Amino acid sequence: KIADLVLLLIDGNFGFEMETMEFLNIAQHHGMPRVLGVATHLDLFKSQSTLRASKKRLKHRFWTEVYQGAKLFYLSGVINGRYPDREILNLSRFISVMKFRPLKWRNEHPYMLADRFTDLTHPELIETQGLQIDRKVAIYGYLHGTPLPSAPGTRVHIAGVGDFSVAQIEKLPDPCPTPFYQQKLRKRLDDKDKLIYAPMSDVGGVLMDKDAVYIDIEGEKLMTGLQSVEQSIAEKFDGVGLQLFSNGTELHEVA
Amino acid sequence: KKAIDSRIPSLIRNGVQTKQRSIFVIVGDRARNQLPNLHYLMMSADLKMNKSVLWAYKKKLLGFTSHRKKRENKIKKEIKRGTREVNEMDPFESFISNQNIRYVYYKESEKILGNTYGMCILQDFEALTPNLLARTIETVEGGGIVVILLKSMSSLKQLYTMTMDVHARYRTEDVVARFNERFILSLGSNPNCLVVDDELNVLPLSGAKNVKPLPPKPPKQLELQELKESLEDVQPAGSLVSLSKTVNQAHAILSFIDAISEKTLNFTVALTAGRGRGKSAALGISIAAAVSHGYSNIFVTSPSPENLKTLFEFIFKGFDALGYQEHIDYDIIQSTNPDFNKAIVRVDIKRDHRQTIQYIVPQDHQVLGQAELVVIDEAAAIPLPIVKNLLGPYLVFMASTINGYEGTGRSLSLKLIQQLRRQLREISLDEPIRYAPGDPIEKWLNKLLCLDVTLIKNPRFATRGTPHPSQCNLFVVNRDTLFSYHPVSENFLEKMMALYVSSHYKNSPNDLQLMSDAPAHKLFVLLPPIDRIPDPLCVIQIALEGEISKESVRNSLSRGQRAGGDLIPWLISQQFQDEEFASLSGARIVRIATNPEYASMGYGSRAIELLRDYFEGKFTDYSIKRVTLPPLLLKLSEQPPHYLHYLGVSYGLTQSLHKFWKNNSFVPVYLRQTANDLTGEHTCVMLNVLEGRESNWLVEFAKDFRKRFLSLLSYD
RNA sequence: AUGGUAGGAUAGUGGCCUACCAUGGUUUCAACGGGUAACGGAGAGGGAGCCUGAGAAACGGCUACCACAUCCAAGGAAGGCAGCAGGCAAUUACCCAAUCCUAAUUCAGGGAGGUAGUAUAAAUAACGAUACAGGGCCCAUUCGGGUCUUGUAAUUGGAAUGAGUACAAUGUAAAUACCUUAACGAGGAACAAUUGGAGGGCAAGUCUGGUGCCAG
RNA sequence: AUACAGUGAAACUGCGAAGCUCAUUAAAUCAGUUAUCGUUUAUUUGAUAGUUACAUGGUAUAACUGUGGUAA
Repeated sequence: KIADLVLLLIDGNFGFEMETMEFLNIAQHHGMPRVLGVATHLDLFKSQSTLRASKKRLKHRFWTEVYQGAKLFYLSGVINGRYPDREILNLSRFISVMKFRPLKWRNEHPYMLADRFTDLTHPELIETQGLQIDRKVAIYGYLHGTPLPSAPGTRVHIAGVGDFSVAQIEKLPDPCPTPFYQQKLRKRLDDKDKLIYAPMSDVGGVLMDKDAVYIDIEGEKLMTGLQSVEQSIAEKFDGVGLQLFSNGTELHEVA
Repeated sequence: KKAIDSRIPSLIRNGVQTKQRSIFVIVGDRARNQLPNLHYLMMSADLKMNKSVLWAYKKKLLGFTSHRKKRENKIKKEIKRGTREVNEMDPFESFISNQNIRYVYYKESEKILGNTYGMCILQDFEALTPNLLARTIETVEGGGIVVILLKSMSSLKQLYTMTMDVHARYRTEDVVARFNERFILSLGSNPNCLVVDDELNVLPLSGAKNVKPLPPKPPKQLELQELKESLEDVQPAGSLVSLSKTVNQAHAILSFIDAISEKTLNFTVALTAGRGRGKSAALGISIAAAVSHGYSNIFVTSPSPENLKTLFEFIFKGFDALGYQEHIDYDIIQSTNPDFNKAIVRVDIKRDHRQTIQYIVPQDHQVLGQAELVVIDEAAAIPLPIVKNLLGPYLVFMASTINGYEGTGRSLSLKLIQQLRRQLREISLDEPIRYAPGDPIEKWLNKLLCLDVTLIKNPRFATRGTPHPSQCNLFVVNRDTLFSYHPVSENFLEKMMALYVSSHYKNSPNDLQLMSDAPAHKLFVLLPPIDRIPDPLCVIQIALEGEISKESVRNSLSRGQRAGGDLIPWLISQQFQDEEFASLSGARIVRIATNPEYASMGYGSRAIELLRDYFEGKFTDYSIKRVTLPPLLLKLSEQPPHYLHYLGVSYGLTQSLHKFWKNNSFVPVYLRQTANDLTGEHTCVMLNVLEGRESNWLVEFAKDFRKRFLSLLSYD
């Protein structure tokens, strides 16, 4: 009900499955979006003749569900967890040039996909009442469809949850500023401008879940020595006294 | 997937929530690879933070270059050679790839003063200087992160020795680098400082050992939003006050508007604040208010027009708030002089009636007869006689910086206020615009650099009365102890710093390096009679200068960098070309500071007299352990004096100082022809010969200087 | 412009150009000019200029000018992409073997070149045996007339082989494809081609109008 | 291999670098043929120069060693 574009993975060796066409019927029944078929596991074929025949049967059947002449991609195998570059490059141009038809359902209501999830309930309330207590939650993301009214109290549904009312609404600057927008604040896209923003996913090497963050990665003796230090430097200062004069008493703390 | 120590995510999240900055110290060869992660953690905490990154380095970049096509040209080369995959690009490269990083040298720290950066990364620990610290840390925003990269092995060894025992200080094979050792110990005292390794393990020596995550969410903003809402209908006040970021400067802008409304030409408005508190925004907004009010001839004066760029920018923002449009309502005129770098000089405004804003050199006060308003920015840098001439029968706005750039001593501002006591209106801005008030790092930066130190009147002196000149005896100060960061030594250290700053005209942050690390400098304190931390009454900073420094110089040239210079021997050489004087061992009194309140009773003279006897021999190992602390002060008899031939002074020629040195048996040898631009005074070098040493050469120099002086009365 | 004398330049002839001299040259036997199914010569961002070499006013390089536009610490640097290929979307992968060539050359290379990638003939079936029943078909507006081995919506038997499943060799620069060729491969032969048309008939079913049991 | 002698990065020498897109033009394009005693011509091929020396100089530097500037 929300996917503007869909990439449909079909096991070429095995063929179509229930979970595929059911989405097509659900997509057919809630507003057909742009539908792109990608065929995989084709390297499993041992003969070229059966591969071509299998490709022909699959592409024609994909033309029954989706408009005849629909674009269907074919992927052979996976190397280093990566598909062949060119077929992966070929689909780049298609997705870039796709224009999307106006859908009645999507163009009349506001919707937005949760980029990240955060619970704002005070930890003290979680303890004095217990975990059972209802939780204050903040959900972030980009708005789609018709504009969302600025005044709070708007009624909104969350799939698999129930109906809630918007307690508070505020706009934040863009986490993933598009190139024409970022530089604003026939020419190819500059590779600096290309950006990736994924809060929940691990981008680079850092993954964040709940409030704990996870990352992947003579001097060595000294570092273990520093790490094993117990007393704080401020505490060590307390013990230190200084002689103001050569024969004067050690003065510890100024009154 | 390792779980990072929970202390680091809590500190970054806390500081963002309270709008406080944070310091991180990363130790390790792979230290650079953690900056991407630490930089990513920023936006996750809060997205609104500034994404621009400041990074300072001395000469070379850690493992890369700051030009793009070379990186792309190289990355193409590894891919084609096959060493790297076609699309492989590490996180450290990714951090540099997409973020806006400003590459800056340590020497050119002046350029970064105005701009605002979310994060500052400091490459080199050894080359750190107070100006490079005060300047860079001030450019970080509230919730920002400061990082210092202690990658050097010698720094790594230095950290080990202090942590194992604070008493022992690691020392390599003449620079002692005590301040850098202070920087380490002080970093521990900061509550919002975490020192970490390349594996993101929080080393325990940090002060931020118990930083706990604060609960989810200021009164300052409430007092500001209400004020803006109340004044929205009242133009031009509403639009101009809307630009205010803070409560105090909004009051200052309102106070300026009141002065503009009063129309009294004998009125004086003095704006005093620290650097980064938004004086220029207040002054620029106030100027825009005068244009809308109806003032025609508006003047602006400063030591150079280049410093006024930030002011004129904020005037135009005020003009935008007031509905003025460029090329229709006003025109901007830029300088044709190459020295001013196309700095804006004049703004002509045509709405209602012809109004003009124009820059003037401070010396050109004769044009001010027609001035309705002059705005004097950075009056601390202008000579006192000149600013007196600038105080004409017209409205005057003054912005003077306390502890900004070179600025001036606090007492000099106080002397200016006493003179004004012409109606005087005083405005003070205390609360910063860039971060939360009372940020630990500013509190921390102040104690390390002692910028915010203030002189205090001592009640016990009043009860006992002022000590007679004869009673006190001079004490030598041990630098290692004074520079150990003990609370007693720090509080003792502050007291000299107060006397250091208050007395004389100009004081740069880098001076605290010069007293600390350089060996030739020795500190003398004129303490009261011993009968509590002793309170200094006069402080003399002297530099050994002559043949004795030559051994140090030769070592410096062996290193490949000449360190410092011998001022007086060089001047006397270029002037008289006397080979003997260079060979002669002598001492230069770099500075002699006395309490302004107790001036004229003779503290300065006796300390010189006691100093003169000490080096004359009339009064006839304290080094810290090198990988329990020795006494803080050493008596004159306890330390042998070095053999000296003369005592020298260098100071701006003034009648009060010249009389003071004339009474102390000092003889003039030279006077600079060109006036120091900031003071307008002529530098003079005066010498005094000690008993038991030849005095013929001074007499010959004195004869020449008079004949030089006599003919040069006319020229300059 | 036609020509002579002399000179300048070319690799050289020559108004090709230069100084003087004569007023000439083509043409109603079609000069000159116009149209055309005369695809039946030019440049590499735009003009000007230079440089190399046997051969280029060079799809090479250099100078100034006119515009485009990139990076930057704003002090400078550099580009010819002002391109190419597409739509109103995969032009890729393998080679110098085969025909040829450039070179300090047998051997190096050539996106010259080559290799591969993405309307025409067949099959869906053929041959028997048995059992059980008397109706099957043709003509005719009309009434009726004409003719004889038939129907199965019944049971059953042994043979044949193609698409597929595929071991090989051959083929080739190698490889795909082609040709040839072991084993397996059918009764719902479910190993389950369609498209269009003409008629039916059925309910404790529904509706509408009537001269009941009717009609639509 | 007691001058080096196999192979050989780099550098100095030698040789060769000579499809597309727009416009359009009547024997001024092009085709056939003549002449160059009016010319240039790498290369191929055949001929062709009797008119300190038991071997001269850096009047020479690259590659190379090392010191640096620059955002580049």
